Amino acid sequence: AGAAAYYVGYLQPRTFLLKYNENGTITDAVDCALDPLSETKCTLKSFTVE
Amino acid sequence: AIPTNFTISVTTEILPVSMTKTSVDCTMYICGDSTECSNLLLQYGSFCTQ
Ligand SMILES: *[C@@H]1O[C@H](CO)[C@@H](O)[C@H](O)[C@H]1NC(C)=O
Repeated sequence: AGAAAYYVGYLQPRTFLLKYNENGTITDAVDCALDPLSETKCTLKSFTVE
Repeated sequence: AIPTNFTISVTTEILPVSMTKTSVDCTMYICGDSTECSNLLLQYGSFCTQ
């Protein structure tokens, strides 16, 4: 056999908060419903919380 | 007319200082526990952020 590896994950219905930069490429995302911090980011619609 | 005596009157006055703090969850108030409704509520998320 060769020397290649692959990984398999399963999509699930989730809410996400994506960030489109100036040039129009998604540079970052937040997984709403991952943890309380991401939950607050989801609720407040921001990637930073004071 | 000049007073010749006095009384020491104690008056009680009540002032409300605060009221019950309250918080509201849009998702479970409007779209109680159904995912189909909550998906439709994403486009109105800004309103809840208000
Ligand atoms: C965005 O594109 C411009 C050229 O069109 C380039 O100068 C700039 O470095 C790019 N910035 C990012 C964050 O990609």
